[PDB]
Amino acid sequence: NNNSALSNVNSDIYFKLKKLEKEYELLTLQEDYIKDEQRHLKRELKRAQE
Amino acid sequence: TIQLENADTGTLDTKSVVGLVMFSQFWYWFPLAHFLSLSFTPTTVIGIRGSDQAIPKFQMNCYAKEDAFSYPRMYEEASGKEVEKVATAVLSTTARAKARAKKTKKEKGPNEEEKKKEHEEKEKERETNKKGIKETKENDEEFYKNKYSSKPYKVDNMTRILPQQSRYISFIKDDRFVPVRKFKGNNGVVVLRDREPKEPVALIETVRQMKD
Amino acid sequence: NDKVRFIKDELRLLQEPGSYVGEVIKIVSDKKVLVKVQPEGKYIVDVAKDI
Amino acid sequence: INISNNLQKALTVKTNDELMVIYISNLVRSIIAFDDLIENKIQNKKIQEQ
Amino acid sequence: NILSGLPTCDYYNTFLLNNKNIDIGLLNKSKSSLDGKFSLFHTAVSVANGFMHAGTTDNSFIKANLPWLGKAQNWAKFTATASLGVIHKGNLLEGKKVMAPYLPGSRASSRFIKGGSLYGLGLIYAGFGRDTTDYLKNIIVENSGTSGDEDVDVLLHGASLGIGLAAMGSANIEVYEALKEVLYNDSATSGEAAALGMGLCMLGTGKPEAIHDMFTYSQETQHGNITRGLAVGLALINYGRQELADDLITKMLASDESLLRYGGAFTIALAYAGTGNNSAVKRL
Amino acid sequence: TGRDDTKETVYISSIALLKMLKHGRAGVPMEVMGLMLGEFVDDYTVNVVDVFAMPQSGTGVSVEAVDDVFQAKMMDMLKQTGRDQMVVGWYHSHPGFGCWLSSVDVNTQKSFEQLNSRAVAVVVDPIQSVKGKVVIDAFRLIDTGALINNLEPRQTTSNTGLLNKANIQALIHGLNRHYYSLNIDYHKTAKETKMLMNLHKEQWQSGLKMYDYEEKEESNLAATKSMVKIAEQYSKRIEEEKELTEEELKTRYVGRQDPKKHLSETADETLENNIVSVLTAGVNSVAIK
Repeated sequence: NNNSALSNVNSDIYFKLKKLEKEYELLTLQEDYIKDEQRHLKRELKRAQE
Repeated sequence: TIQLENADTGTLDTKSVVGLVMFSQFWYWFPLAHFLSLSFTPTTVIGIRGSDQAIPKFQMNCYAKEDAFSYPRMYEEASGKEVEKVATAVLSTTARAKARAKKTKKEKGPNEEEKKKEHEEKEKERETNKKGIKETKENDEEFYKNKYSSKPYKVDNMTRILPQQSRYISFIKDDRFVPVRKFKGNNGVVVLRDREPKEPVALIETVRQMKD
Repeated sequence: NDKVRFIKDELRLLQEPGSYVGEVIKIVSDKKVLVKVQPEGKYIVDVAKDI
Repeated sequence: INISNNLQKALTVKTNDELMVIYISNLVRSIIAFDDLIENKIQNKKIQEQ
Repeated sequence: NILSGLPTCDYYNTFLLNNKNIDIGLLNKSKSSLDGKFSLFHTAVSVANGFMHAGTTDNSFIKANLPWLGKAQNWAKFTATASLGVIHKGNLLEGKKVMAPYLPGSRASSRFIKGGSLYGLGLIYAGFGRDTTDYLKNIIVENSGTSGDEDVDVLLHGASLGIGLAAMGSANIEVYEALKEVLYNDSATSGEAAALGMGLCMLGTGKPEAIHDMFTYSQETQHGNITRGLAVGLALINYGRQELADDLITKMLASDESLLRYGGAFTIALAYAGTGNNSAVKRL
Repeated sequence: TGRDDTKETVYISSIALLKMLKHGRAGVPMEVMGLMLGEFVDDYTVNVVDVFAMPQSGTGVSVEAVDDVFQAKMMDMLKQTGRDQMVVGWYHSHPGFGCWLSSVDVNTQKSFEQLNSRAVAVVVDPIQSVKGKVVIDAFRLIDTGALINNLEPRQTTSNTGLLNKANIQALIHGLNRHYYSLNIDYHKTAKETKMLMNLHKEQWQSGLKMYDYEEKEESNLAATKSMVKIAEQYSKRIEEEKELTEEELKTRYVGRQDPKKHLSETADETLENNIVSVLTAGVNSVAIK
């Protein structure tokens, strides 16, 4: 346009997005786990009440 | 400084990964405490002359403004218990004097008018005529780090540089020493192109080799 | 977690050696207190750092 | 089956009480957040000045 | 010469010399508050001092606060001679030379000093210690035949930690052979140093013979130091192995004893080091 | 010096802990005594395998109440079957005091130390094991001459630095400053973990064992009635409680002694029961016939 090599950096955005959404799969890892952690603490709640 | 890995390729340092598993077990066995030594890595920019292979002294331009060179001090002070105790003592005696003192003031004044005010006659017309304060101004640095900047300050070759102030480094092109390739953007061994092998250069001779 | 670690910590807290009710008869200026224990007799005994 | 049904409806009322109350706290924390921003401006600024 | 890595050892020593500026008041504080009589108190100070002065000589604190140094005993004193080689780290020409009064043949004051010179030697020569390895090996083989004595055990311990740092990463089969004999004697405390020392040397080789030998021997021993040491040493030898080490991770986690699980975790850590694998993190 | 020179972490076997407890409990209130048999490995790991009691006395624990005849004979019985080891120390009971050696025992521990210097004394409280938690602690003397030579930091080298205490003043002075404590851990194999874990041959076959339905009707009736009264309590609480300062309002309108929490709890409790009761009946009617 007025500043060229606007078709190398357009594709760097794309490249970065495929990385980042894998690191929000690291929050979907965590999501199963916070279900199995509260599950465990509900168990140890039983054991403390006992 | 403690590094996780080398920042030159972004690839694991072997000495660092081992160091830390040994260090971190130490409620178990106390002599595994000296293993942290393999994690500590020295941070300094090292020039290498191209014709002799030694460190020259010359100055690189480092943009505003310093993220280190503080060296702050530790101390103990226990003599301030005596300063505190008399400060409050002198304060207290005046309050008590309040009743005697009114009677004194009337008699006191004529003495001052006659003689001198406190060390010269001059300025007895007010009780205090001179008030104020000589400084109120203080802001120190104008920000903790000012990034890439137009303001230069000079840094020496073999100086304590951390990575945050390392980036601001730009090797000058007036002097002989300019890298064969480009800078890498971090601290580490970097070999510099010697323009004059035959003009006098100030060099720093390594410690082991002098002693030998 | 607040819940389960409140139970586990109250099991420690409930365990005592016995902690009494006394009444102060008088003080002594060696930094000690003459306390008559309400069932028992009198014992001059030192004080804590909160009092 | 009948006491299980009645008890199921009872817990719905206690949990819906909790539903509302989280929503009341949000309304109050909104007020607090708006006043906070004026105060954060001075906090951002001090860090630039020194 | 450049690729040998000798140049870079020198360079770091001049940089550390030029800007050495030491806050003395911190040490004076440390010393005054944490008594040298109490063992935990003495060791804490020593580690901190070894750090503070690392990689430049400095016996300045030792002479000045020699009475404080002289309070120490046992394994705290074992620490106090091992601090020296943190301090005298680098300087590879003089590396053997400055530990010469502390090394055997020149020492007999306490067995603590004789042992911890060997450990502190390994520190000096770390990564460049390949000639140092031969030296320390001799010591181990002579004193691995007997370990029923008190003197031999403290001495053999430092040697065993020492050759780990010196043969580090070198995948030397000789260092393995020599320290294996220490493990099999079933020494009082040198059984830990032996086992750790082995994985130090053999880093990430993942040899099946080693994995199998160490796994079996954890069951056989009955000294608490060895059961732990071998759990850690397994993790060490399976650095970088990932999927290679997967059979060993499964086994160690499933053991109902605490000690094999304790290494067991760090086998994932070192095996999946620097990897961005969800599964490696999910297990832990 | 030249060793670890620290007090062993007593690892008490699955067999042994129960056996000291049964043997101490029968004799309460009178003081009990006996030998710990074990083996010494490491410099600081003693695994106590088994125990035997030295018979009662009329003056209770004494050095005197050691009888060579009982000790040696009982020892030769175990020899013939080869389950004997070596005496690693001894146990005795203070049920009238806390964990700490009494004035008599320190002198008994001095004789025992003499014979074997790794000799422990373990004080068992069979009367404070009527809790969910067993009170048991181990001590071993540090000599009077030893304190003078200031060798106390030697004993706490190479440990987690985690020790045990028992009350304050008198009890505590004896503990730290004349004897040395080391924690006690419990040792077991996977064979023994299975032997304890099991129960009856119809405990794994006790969900088919339904209850009499009179009792289940009782359970139905009580839960519904009680909840009417805590609900009433719940109505009063939320009439006010909406001015400022949360704790105050909760002190004023019965928001402490919380009925909101308590109403949920009862409901949930009676709710999980009745799902299984329906489940039980539906299985047994169809399955058998």
